[PDB]
Amino acid sequence: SGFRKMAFPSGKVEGCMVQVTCGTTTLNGLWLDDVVYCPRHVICTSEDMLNPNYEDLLIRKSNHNFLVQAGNVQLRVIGHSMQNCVLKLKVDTANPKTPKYKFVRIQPGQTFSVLACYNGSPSGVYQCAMRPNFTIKGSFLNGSAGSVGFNIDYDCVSFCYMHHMELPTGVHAGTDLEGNFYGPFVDRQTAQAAGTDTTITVNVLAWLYAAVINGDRWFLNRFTTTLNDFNLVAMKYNYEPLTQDHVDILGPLSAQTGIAVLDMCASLKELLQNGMNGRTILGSALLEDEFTPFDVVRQCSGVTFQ
Amino acid sequence: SGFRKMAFPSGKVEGCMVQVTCGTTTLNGLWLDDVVYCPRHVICTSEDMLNPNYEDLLIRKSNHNFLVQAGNVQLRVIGHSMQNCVLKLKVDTANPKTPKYKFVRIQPGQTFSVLACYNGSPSGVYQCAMRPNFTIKGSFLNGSAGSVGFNIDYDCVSFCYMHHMELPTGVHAGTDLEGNFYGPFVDRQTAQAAGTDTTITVNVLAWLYAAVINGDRWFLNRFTTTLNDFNLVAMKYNYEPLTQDHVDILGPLSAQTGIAVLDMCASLKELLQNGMNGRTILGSALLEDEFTPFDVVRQCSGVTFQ
Repeated sequence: SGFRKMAFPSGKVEGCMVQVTCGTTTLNGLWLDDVVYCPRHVICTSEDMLNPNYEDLLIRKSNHNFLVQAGNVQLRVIGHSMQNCVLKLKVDTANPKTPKYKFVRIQPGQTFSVLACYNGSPSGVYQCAMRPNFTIKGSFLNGSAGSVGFNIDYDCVSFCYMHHMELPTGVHAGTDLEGNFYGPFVDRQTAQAAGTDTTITVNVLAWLYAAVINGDRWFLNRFTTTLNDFNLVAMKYNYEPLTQDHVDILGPLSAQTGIAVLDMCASLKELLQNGMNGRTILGSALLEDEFTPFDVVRQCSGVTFQ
Repeated sequence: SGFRKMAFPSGKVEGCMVQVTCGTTTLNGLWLDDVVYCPRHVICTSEDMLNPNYEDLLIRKSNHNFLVQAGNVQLRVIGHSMQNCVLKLKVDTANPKTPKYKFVRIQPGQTFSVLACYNGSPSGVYQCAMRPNFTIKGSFLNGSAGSVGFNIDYDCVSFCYMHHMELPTGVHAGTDLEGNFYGPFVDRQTAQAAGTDTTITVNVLAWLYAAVINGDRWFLNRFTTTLNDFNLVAMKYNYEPLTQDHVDILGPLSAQTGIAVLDMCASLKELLQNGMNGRTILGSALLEDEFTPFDVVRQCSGVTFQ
């Protein structure tokens, strides 16, 4: 028993972290097979960030300008190319520690683990959610770019995020492993602002099901609702709309607990309109939106009577 | 910027997890050098589990009764002995993945990362605190016994916890790596109950310093306080008394932020008496006590590990 924000074991990803240096700029790279992936702003100086012409800066650099280090070993760069906002450095050696992996682009609301790194070395691991405004509420300092977000499926590592930068509100922006930013952000020093952040409704519902499994049922009511009706109320409280794919995803929890998804939507609707009145849910005064239905399922391990 | 419950990278510990089977009982073991450490209740059956005579059960078992597996490889057990509540199985092979390690006994208030395992395989990693009542508020299911807790400093893994069981309130009990339980608990099915839990004051102060570093400063006040005056208020809110050793421990953060410890104590005193009035600290409506002063330094300075 017990629920916790759990990250995946980081071992498979730690064996892929390298340090990439270009001039005086150092950040983290990801060594998979004979390729090192890293943010393209490694080729920039502080002055270049004001409006960098990346094609032009890359053209002026050669393989010898990249210093890739994997511990006390230098990796010889054989080729280099840019794919969107990521730099790919072909090295002469294939990483012997390369796990089974794939690159995936995640949707807002989905979670992943972050292995925060500095100088090619891991500092810590934590669980994050991709926000509806395409930012992440992470913990990153200068030198953390190149750090990746991932999930593990059996023994396959799915890389879904590479860190690039921090927005003025203290949230983080990055790309998938194909170099494409999540959201409307650019790797240029300009005034950028994240859109209005919204609550991940499907995860609040999953968390209300976790509370029901753990014995917290004060918020439950004998009422039901209709999908569009709920979405109109939720929209007013800055909650994301609940799609039919979200309802399908909540199916296993709904079946186990015997509480239909739309009955839980009516309980959430009452909570939004009346508040919690000093009461808590799972030892929390606020509704949690970074705990997915999958986490609730795998941590409960309950049976579904039919 | 940002502040998260951050676990240590688990890679070094993943290379030490093995599966230990004795009869029909299977749990996790810790393979360091030529020794496998695991809870002694692996030698028990469901019937033994009420009031087991461990000495007698161990006496009636031989090395051939233990099946130790490290992936698709069986490890030969050469010897076996009991040290308090842990079984030590000497194997014929030294773990080639043994990191630099030491066994430590931690104090209440201290945090560590838990690598939750099932059948010798890591499932997830999270950060825990040893509560003042010697329980941990973890996330464990049947088969998680033998999962360990650890901290890292420089390149040395300090193992401080091995999981054994769950108490009737849903909290968890375990031992240090010398087999001694944290708290007044025993490894059998008897009436056991955790004592009254309290808030780890020195950790709440460490977390208020983390908030200040991240620019969340609304709670700061012009008032200062005396130590006994603070303890007289904190005691009423079920907070642990702040000792002079705690003030000394908060010294580096106090110097790093320019805010005296007793100045922060007066801010906490106001927060306890008036509440947060709808405001949050580091996105939290409740005061967090599972970050020590070094957990804050480690994260906000970007300390990395081997």
